[PDB]
Amino acid sequence: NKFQLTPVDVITAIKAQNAQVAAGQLGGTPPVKGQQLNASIIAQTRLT
Amino acid sequence: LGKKLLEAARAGRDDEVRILMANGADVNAADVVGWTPLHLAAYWGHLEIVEVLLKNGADVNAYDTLGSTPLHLAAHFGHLEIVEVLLKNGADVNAKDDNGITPLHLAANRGHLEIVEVLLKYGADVNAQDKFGKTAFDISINNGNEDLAEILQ
Amino acid sequence: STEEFGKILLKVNQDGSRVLLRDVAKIELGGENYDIIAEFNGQPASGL
Repeated sequence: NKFQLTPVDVITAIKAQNAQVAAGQLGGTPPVKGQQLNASIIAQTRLT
Repeated sequence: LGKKLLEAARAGRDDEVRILMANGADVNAADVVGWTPLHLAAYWGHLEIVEVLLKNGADVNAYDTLGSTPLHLAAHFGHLEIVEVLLKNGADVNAKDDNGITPLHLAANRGHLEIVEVLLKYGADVNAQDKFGKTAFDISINNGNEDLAEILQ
Repeated sequence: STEEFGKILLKVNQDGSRVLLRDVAKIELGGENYDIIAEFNGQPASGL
């Protein structure tokens, strides 16, 4: 209450900041020919 | 009486349609949505039944409960020969349905270039707007139909 | 069809000009994924 927050805000923040987020790949198919590197992009992963 | 003819026109039964009118069936009979035998023949693409129906005094400008005519249907579904026959027999080329949609709008939307030309030949208002202010040209631009866009200029 | 997807309306500008999907993207039929490419005796192919 001091910060005008509720459990709704707590839940929303946890769901946003403790999550697995899909990204993609560098040089993924279909590529520009001449691409020399293909690598997965890792974005947000769950807290620990 | 007319129900027999409405079905026979739909099924495309040339003989049946003749026999039913030799017996004096109403040629402007309407079904539950206001479609006449000429509507059905135009929709399903039965040119012979269209001709034989018009010869017997079919109302060529009949409109259904939403205001669409057989010319709307024939133009919409790419039935070139039926469009010509209808127009030859006095079909309102600028007929608007309840939405303000004309046969040119419908032909334009489906990219029936040949049918568009026939409609313009018979005096279709290229600047006619539907309820949303759209012309056949607006439709051709939105659809990206280059061939049609130039024909409308 | 690609034609129908291309004319998906994204927004209308204040001048009334329309932004369609084909104005921000190329629209084509293409593989669900592009990872597998097969050849039969050196010639392009598919298979099961």
